[PDB]
Amino acid sequence: SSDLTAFREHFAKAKHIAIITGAGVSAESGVPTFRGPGGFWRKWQAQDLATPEAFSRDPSLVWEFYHYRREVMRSKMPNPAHLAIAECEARLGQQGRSVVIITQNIDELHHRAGSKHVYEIHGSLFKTRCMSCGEVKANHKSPICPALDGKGAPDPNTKEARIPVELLPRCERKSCNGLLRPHVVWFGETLDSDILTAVERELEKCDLCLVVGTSSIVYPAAMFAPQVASRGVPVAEFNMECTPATQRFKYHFEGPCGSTLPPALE
Amino acid sequence: DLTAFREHFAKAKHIAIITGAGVSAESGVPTFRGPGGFWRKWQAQDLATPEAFSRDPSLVWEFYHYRREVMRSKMPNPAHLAIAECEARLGQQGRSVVIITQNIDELHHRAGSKHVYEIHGSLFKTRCMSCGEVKANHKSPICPALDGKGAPDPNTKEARIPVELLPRCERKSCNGLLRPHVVWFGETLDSDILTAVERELEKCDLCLVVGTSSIVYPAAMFAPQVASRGVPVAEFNMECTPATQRFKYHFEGPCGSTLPPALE
Amino acid sequence: XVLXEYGV
Ligand SMILES: [Zn+2]
Ligand SMILES: [Zn+2]
Repeated sequence: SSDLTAFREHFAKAKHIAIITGAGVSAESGVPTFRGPGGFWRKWQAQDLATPEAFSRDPSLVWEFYHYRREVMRSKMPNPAHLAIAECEARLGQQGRSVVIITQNIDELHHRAGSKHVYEIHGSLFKTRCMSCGEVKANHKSPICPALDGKGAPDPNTKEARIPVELLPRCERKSCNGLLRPHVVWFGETLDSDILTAVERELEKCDLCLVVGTSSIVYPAAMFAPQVASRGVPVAEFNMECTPATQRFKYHFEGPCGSTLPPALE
Repeated sequence: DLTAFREHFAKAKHIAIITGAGVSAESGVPTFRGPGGFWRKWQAQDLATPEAFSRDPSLVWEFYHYRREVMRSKMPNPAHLAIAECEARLGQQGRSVVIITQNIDELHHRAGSKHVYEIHGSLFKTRCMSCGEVKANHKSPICPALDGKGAPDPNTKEARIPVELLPRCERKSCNGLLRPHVVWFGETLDSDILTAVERELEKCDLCLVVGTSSIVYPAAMFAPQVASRGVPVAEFNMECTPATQRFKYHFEGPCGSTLPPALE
Repeated sequence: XVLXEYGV
């Protein structure tokens, strides 16, 4: 279903909405993500750096990469989708209607548009995990620590900061003083069972699901949208992936989220 | 030069940003000036007047009902936010940031700017013609009678609503007629607001004009006051910037692109 | 009071 006003009448009726966001939405805000063909960082793509070994084996470098990613958000704003959502969540909640975001992104852009009931399933750039004791605090410090101050430059040529580990960000609860890592899911790391249970609950409650800047048919959207669609809850995709005629779910809404979504949710 | 601007911004401690309708336009908001700027059979100039209201409130309210509804799909652009965020970020460090705006669409408010001056009032505020009360109103529709009226097509029949059924003063001790709390053609601005602005500008040590230029109303009432103290003023707009006679900080091109780099 | 657009 191409048809708009059809979707709008579920949206009218529906009372627990669950919106899944892919990195399409992040991309629409200018956010780089270092998989795409031309998107390297110095000599490497994300695949090289976003791993537990890479961290064990060269934290100076990994932290540079991540320091840079944190800083780039400083110029990158939430696009109209990020907001329509936040606003719709707020507007609906007023009328006792539930709206939750489930997101593959890690850039806190929903948080910044002001969405509240949000699930960052890959964790977040602006959250830190102590390697020693396991503590999780938010961190928006820029720089996260002195040693990285204006490091992490993206040019092939750039010398490595090569910071000694003791000077990388540490657990300020000095009862520990362990090393911190970005509280994100890396390649070859499984998702937090706590979070999935909560999501599983949330989805089970929902009576309308939106997939945004991604498609139902690929990991990890495919863990969710199917489960709910399979019970006859309608699913609506809003993306720029063509996703050929047969692979579109109930309602497809092709083209940029920022354009497509605010009309839909108003 | 960019990095020149950046070092005032670093040093500066009371910033005052004036926004034109350029920023509103960058969010897809219509603004009814010249080249293709009509609503049904009329331009703004015809409808945005006290007489037009006296003489045909059904119609005026249609126009305004429509404008209220369009905001439902129109989001704040990156400027609206960089500002809001910069205001907030700076305030944290005890640094002052105020918006002074010719726009009436509450888009700064929605990006989350706080210390804001809506000098033309707002679409989502109402003034009772009888008792004079000013309350906010985001109801959609503002009243039943207008429900899905105000369509923008030349051809569209007029809703032709009887005045008693237009929006009224809910304080039924009065039940007067409401009008949009907006400044219309041939109406003076609130002296109270200007005093506060005049204060605010006099305190500022960096001024930004955004999606408009210093040389036209309303910016031109203010930019002098601050420029005359040697405070630097920076335009961010679409107006082209001739050979030879480039200003000290013009930043040509869309605010959404230009500004967030500038403010980070 | 200041007219809107200085009268125009
Ligand atoms: Zn620790
Ligand atoms: Zn009244």
